[PDB]
Amino acid sequence: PLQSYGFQPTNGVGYQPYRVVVLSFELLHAPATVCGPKKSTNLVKNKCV
Amino acid sequence: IDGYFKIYSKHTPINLVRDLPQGFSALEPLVDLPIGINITRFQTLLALH
Ligand SMILES: *[C@@H]1O[C@H](CO)[C@@H](O)[C@H](O)[C@H]1NC(C)=O
Repeated sequence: PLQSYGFQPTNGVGYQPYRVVVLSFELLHAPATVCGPKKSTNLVKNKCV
Repeated sequence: IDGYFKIYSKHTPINLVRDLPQGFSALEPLVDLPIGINITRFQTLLALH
């Protein structure tokens, strides 16, 4: 079933290897576990925030 | 709860080996895991002596 790719340094761009990574996001009626950290700020006291 | 397995705990001295300490308990959470898997049955896992 399998055949190898001729990934050679002499190939034109269309036949050069490309590394593909896909980040798939699963949003279910289940607890979320992979969150962005967002950006932090410094604490300011004695002012309206 | 909502896919999270939670474990709360506390430690209290025993006056009777086969019975409970008296007075009010007030246990605190240590473990809270977003698994998404149900529990209908509980088995205590014992170590062999
Ligand atoms: C938990 O219960 C839900 C609601 O019926 C069901 O869809 C799911 O398959 C159950 N999960 C397990 C691990 O039994």
